[PDB]
Amino acid sequence: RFLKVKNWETDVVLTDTLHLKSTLETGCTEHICMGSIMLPTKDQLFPLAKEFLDQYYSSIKRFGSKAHMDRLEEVNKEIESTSTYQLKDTELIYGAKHAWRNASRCVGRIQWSKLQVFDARDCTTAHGMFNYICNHVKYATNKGNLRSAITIFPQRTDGKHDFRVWNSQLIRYAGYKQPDGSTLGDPANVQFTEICIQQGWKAPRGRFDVLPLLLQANGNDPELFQIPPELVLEVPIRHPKFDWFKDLGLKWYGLPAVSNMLLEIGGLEFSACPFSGWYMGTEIGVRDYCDNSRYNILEEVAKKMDLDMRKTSSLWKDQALVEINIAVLYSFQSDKVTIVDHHSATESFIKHMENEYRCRGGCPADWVWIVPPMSGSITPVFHQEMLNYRLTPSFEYQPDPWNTHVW
Amino acid sequence: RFLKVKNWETDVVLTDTLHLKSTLETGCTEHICMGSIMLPVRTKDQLFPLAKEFLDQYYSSIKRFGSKAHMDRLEEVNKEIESTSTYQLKDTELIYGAKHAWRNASRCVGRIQWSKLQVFDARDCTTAHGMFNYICNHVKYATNKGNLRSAITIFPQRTDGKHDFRVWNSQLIRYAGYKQPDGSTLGDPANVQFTEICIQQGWKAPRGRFDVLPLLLQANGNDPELFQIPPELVLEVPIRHPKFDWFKDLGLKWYGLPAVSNMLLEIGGLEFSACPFSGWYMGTEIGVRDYCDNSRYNILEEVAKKMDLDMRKTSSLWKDQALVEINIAVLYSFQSDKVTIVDHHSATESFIKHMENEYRCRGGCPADWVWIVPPMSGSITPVFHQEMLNYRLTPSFEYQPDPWNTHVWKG
Ligand code: HEM
Ligand code: HEM
Ligand SMILES: C[C@H](O)[C@H](O)[C@H]1CNc2nc(N)[nH]c(=O)c2N1
Ligand SMILES: C[C@H](O)[C@H](O)[C@H]1CNc2nc(N)[nH]c(=O)c2N1
Ligand SMILES: CCSCC(=N)NCCC[C@H](N)C(=O)O
Ligand SMILES: CCSCC(=N)NCCC[C@H](N)C(=O)O
Ligand SMILES: [Zn+2]
Repeated sequence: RFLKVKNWETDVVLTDTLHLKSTLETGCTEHICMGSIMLPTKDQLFPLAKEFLDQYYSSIKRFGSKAHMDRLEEVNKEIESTSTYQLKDTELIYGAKHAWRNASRCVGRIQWSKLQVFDARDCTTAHGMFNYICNHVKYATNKGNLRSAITIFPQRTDGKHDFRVWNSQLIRYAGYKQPDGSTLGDPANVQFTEICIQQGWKAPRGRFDVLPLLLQANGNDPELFQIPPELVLEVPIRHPKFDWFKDLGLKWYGLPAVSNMLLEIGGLEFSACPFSGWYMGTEIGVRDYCDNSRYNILEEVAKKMDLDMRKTSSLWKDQALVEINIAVLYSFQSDKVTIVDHHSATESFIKHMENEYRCRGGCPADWVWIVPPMSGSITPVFHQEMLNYRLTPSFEYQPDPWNTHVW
Repeated sequence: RFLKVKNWETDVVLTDTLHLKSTLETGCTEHICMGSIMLPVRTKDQLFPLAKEFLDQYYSSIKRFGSKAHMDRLEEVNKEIESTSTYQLKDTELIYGAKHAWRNASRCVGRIQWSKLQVFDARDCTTAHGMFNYICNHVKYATNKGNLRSAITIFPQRTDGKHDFRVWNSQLIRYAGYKQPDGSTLGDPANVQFTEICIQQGWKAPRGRFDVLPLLLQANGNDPELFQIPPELVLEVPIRHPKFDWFKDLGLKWYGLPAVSNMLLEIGGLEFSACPFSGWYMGTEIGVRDYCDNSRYNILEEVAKKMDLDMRKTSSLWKDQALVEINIAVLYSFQSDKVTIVDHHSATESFIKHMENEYRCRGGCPADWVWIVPPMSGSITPVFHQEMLNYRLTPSFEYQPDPWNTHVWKG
């Protein structure tokens, strides 16, 4: 019931008590560990509300005050009468910051308290959502000096009136099946590109087409909008020594903005809540460029470097991988777009972990996601034991809406 | 209950039923995952079920379940347990059991080979000098002049827990570590404690960077005794790089035979607390961890210096660049001297084939993702993209406390 985590590089031992406030379920049992699996009424709502308000008032040091008791009463009345309730601005801001604080898969949480929250609960239409999103994008991009942000659309009501951003990120490249048999662009986005085209998008059928937004307001059919091109900051990829690297024609976008998740605060569900930070280099260089199922560029880069590809043991994949990641970091830095390398990011998160153990008594962390997808053991997180558990407020996955939406 | 695991690169979905046969617990609950935690005297009453369970598995494996020979062996073990409170494995059951502990080892990426294990039965051993002889034979057989062969040597099982056989070394061959008065370490810092014990026991330490430790051996619960492995039996590889001629002047070498000697083998309820086993290396074990961990030989700085990398900013990825070159050097060196080694691409690809085959033939393959994925270049290996289920099957290899913490000294 009191848990120890050891760092095997420093022998530093931390005690976790925070997990005893864990609410949701991990997917594991005492017989089976599922730690590597990607996706493991009025009655229910009031304990959820109480639980959240109790943590809020405790956080502002007014636990058990008349203002605490009165708000609990007020929310209680509002649920009994309206079957839902409304968060105050202060509660909304706190809930969002804490959903990020609690995000066990995010290595960037040292920044959690600096989140800029945009309250879009007054939004009613898809055009309104489009306006709010462009403002988020411009505010967060900030001409390269990226700032964390979240934009929060109206909460779920009866689930017939859901706000959804159909895109998985605000900014992504299209993917196209070809006559050829191969795939043009980002293969991760093929099906959603199909949803766009069949809703009316004119696709330019290129390698790096920024997808249009597909926005659903109040449970209505979603609508298309193109993000103003001038708000989509992109970086051409060059290498500081390989002059030929630019010839690959590679680019990426500056703003990582996950848009398909659901924010749960005090039992309330915010199904459209796009949020954004800034990239750790490996995300693009290792995953987006090198996954066999993504742009899968390792072979081409290796060929240009004139490496011996005859045998896996020459570590040619590994050599090319490093150089690709050097090029990503270099290119963002040259153009002054915020980016973090995996050494600096993991080092930060270790400091965040210690802070959180000292000030909060724990920090839920999914080791499988936190350890970078290259050079794992030369980053300190590799040697850090982590406990994974589910605290609320939280960001949760949710079904893709085209599987659900009734047209 | 069927459990599905998905590969996110290939969209292959597999179905696990094997997990239903799981007995032991993981450390995880519905409320907490401890998947990254390194480490999360029996009764007659508890012994016969474990015996029975194991022998039902044995007799099923050989297609003789419910045979007269199966029933007779149950009755005989039952009677032996009641009369003597323990029981002896037949040779065949011991072989089968040891193979299966390997097969069930969820942190082992080398399991495609599980069926080819050479088992040396050392249950007639009575003394530390006897153990030493068994261990030299194992090292020489397994080395095979660089063409490595998997092997396990099995010493007598636990009885009352007061007469345990133990190998006090953590591997049969490992380098000494010496803490210096200035706080620096010479040699391998992982082995400082065990080295200090060896010196206290009377080993004359050469005190260099790569001194092969003496075997420290406990038989039948007695105080352990020191033995030097004959040097001619210790195959080592000097490390050089195919393109960088200064690489050899770092003075690096490593030993070719990895042989874990500190784990406990459980078969049918019985505890074999000395069962050293050995295979061959995957290159990253040496080039990533043994060489580049901060708490091990820690050579990354010195290497990147010699490479003239830009070291002022981590964002040049100098560490990642040096790491690759060291790993190329390790693999090149072993291959040039014809010592068995496997690269991390080749090993993980093999494991993925092994895992699929295991699902089809056995209904599962317990695997620990945290351990299986290599400590460099994770996502360009297919295992990174493979969902896995971790659970504990018997027979199994288990951790056990270090013997110097529990041993009752006789003097
Ligand atoms: C500010 C700089 C930030 C950095 C450097 C960062 C870093 C990362 C990284 C590397 C991942 C892994 C993503 C992947 O592998 O696909 C991740 C995941 C995640 N992050 Fe952050 N993050 C930042 C900001 C934020 C913000 C502002 C939020 C929420 C307000 C957030 C919440 C999450 C969540 C929920 C995940 C898991 C998403 C999923 O499961 O796909 N992050 N983060
Ligand atoms: C045939 C060649 C083999 C290869 C390539 C191989 C590969 C590996 C690797 C890379 C590890 C991780 C080691 C670490 O990080 O310290 C490991 C662990 C392990 N292997 Fe294998 N292995 C082989 C043979 C065997 C054999 C013969 C056995 C037993 C009969 C075995 C049982 C285990 C066990 C129990 C572990 C976990 C050790 C621990 O928890 O410290 N392996 N293996
Ligand atoms: C099967 C496995 O869980 C899957 O490949 C995970 C592993 N770790 C990850 N880690 C991060 N940060 N992002 C990912 O998409 C993944 N994928
Ligand atoms: C805390 C963490 O589990 C620890 O560093 C693990 C991670 N994965 C590992 N994987 C292997 N193969 N070997 C190890 O020693 C470790 N160390
Ligand atoms: C937006 C909250 S977390 C910020 C981040 N750094 N990454 C998010 C995911 C981006 C994805 N892995 C990609 O490579 O596009
Ligand atoms: C002996 C059974 S598993 C064989 C193996 N390939 N590795 C064992 C551990 C070796 C350790 N990592 C080292 O670097 O010495
Ligand atoms: Zn688990």
